[PDB]
Parts: sequence; C-alpha cells; structure tokens
Amino acid sequence: SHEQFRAALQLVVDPGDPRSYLDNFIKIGEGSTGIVCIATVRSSGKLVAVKKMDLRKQQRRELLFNEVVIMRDYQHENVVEMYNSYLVGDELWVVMEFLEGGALTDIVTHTRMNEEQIAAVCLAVLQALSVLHAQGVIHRDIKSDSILLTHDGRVKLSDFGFCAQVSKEVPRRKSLVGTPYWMAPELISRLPYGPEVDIWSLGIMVIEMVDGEPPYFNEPPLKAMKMIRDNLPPRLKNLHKVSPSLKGFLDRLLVRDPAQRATAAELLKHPFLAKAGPPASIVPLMRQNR
Ligand SMILES: N#CCC(=O)N[C@]12C[C@](Nc3cncc(Nc4ncc(C5CC5)s4)n3)(C1)C2
Repeated sequence: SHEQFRAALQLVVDPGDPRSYLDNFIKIGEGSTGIVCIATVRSSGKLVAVKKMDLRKQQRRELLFNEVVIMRDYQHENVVEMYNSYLVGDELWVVMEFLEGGALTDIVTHTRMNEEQIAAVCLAVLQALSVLHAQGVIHRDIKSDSILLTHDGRVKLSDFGFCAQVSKEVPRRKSLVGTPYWMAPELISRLPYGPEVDIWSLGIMVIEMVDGEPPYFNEPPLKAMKMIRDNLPPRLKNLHKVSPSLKGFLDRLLVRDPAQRATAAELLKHPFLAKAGPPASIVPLMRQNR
C-alpha cells in the first residue's frame, strides 16, 4: 500500500523538488498532519509557506489527497493559495502563499474582536463555504485554527485535510470527523450529514470570537461531545455584550435540526454582515502591532 500510495500521489502532484527555487527552509508551526516552514523565492525572496507531511505518520493516508486538490480546484479570494505540490522522499510538500497575520486562534485567545471584525471573518468564511458546498464538498474542520489572516486583514480558509464530498449516490457522509468542541450534534450522534455541519461549526467559531473559547472547552473531548449531543444550542457567556443582529445571525447557525439550519447561501444575505469592515480593520488585532 505504501508504495501503491506513493505512486498514486506522485501522479497528482507536480514533479521534482522545490529546492529548485526555494532557500531558507525554517520551521514555524506544527500540527497533527505535520510541520510547516517558511522558505524564500531564490530569485526575489518572496516568502512562501511549505507544509511537510509524512506519508507514513498519517492516521488516514487517503486524506492527503485533500491537502492538494481542494486548493487546486477551489481557488477563491478567501481560500489559501497553493502554488505547487511535491513528493520529497516520503513526505508530501505543499507550497502556499505565506499569510503574515497567522491563525485566527491567536487573536481570539489574546484580544476581544468587535462585531465589525467578526462580521468580516464571517463573510469571508461563508464565501469560501458557499462555493465548496455548491459542489458538495464539506469542510468538516471549521474552527479559528483553520482560518488565516494576511498582514492587510483579508481572511482565508485553510486546513482542508478533513474534506469530504457529496453527490446523488452518496448524499450524506457518515464519518466521525472534526474537532470535538466544533462538531455538529447530528455528526456526533452518528446521523448521516451534509454541509450543514460546517455552518454549526461556524457558529461555534463565532462563540470563539466573542467568549474566547467554544462551549465545554474545559471538559475532556468525549464528555464534551456527549454534552453537545444531549443539550440544547449553547449560550453565549457574553450575550449581554453582543448586538441583536449578531444574535439573530448566530441563532440561524446553532440550530440542532440541520434542515432548519441556515445555509451559507442564505446567510450571505443576513444583515449582520453589512457590519463587516475592510481588511484594514482586522490588522490591529495581529500580535505584531498589538
Ligand atoms: N498541521 C498544520 C497546520 C499548521 O501548523 N498551521 C500553522 C501554525 C502556523 N503559524 C503561522 C504563524 N503566522 C503566520 C502563518 N502563516 C501561514 N501562512 C500559510 C500557512 C500554510 C497554511 C499552512 S501558515 N502561520 C503554521 C499556522
């Protein structure tokens, strides 16, 4: 399988090895799928990001196809740009734009975003999610970690390893995939589900942006899942701090019944999002200048 797998993924990536154009490979980050470096473009010193993923250290090898194909087939102003992809020894390397502002997590833990910033992030992610979902691609790991910000405050969705796809032959998925505290109740209770699982996860991210963390963050994952499963839509701790409009918006997201749950298409027309500020309004929340 290992060699079968390598050969197959050799066919879906660009050939060769990007040392050809890149210098100064320095690690900066590190997730489960694996590490991340910056490198520079030898002829210009344009900075890229390179994610290095060991084909042998994966839990589900086949999820690696997503790391490449989602960014190649859904280019969009709110999706992280991929330049190329490669097999190097037995690592998959994906070269992407480097987004100087980091992940949304850094912000939501250290500062309190205003509604302008929140709407901005909400529009962004919904635009990406309208396009993926129009093609029947479910993201399945919407959270603040999954979101990157440029220096200039544009938002892009990242981390597509968990994507799955839906059609007429398989209209629902059935896998227990996602991050426990951001997982939809139908997903958790192992009911077949569609792209509505993203919208619930988007809600939970709004709660990040307002309260600093999602519900039951202090419970161990399996117990937390039990609670999302069993309890009603979670309350904002800082309810009293949010406008009627952010609440109107969030109530359309955290709906236990996925059918009553608003779609990304429906939500782009919500007036909560008129509130959305430029790229430049988000820029002060970055650790650099903050
Ligand atoms: N496993 C896993 C994922 C993981 O480790 N993600 C990171 C922690 C990181 N730290 C920072 C900090 N500041 C800026 C930045 N910019 C990025 N632009 C492009 C990037 C490529 C999308 C990968 S990452 N990345 C690497 C995000």
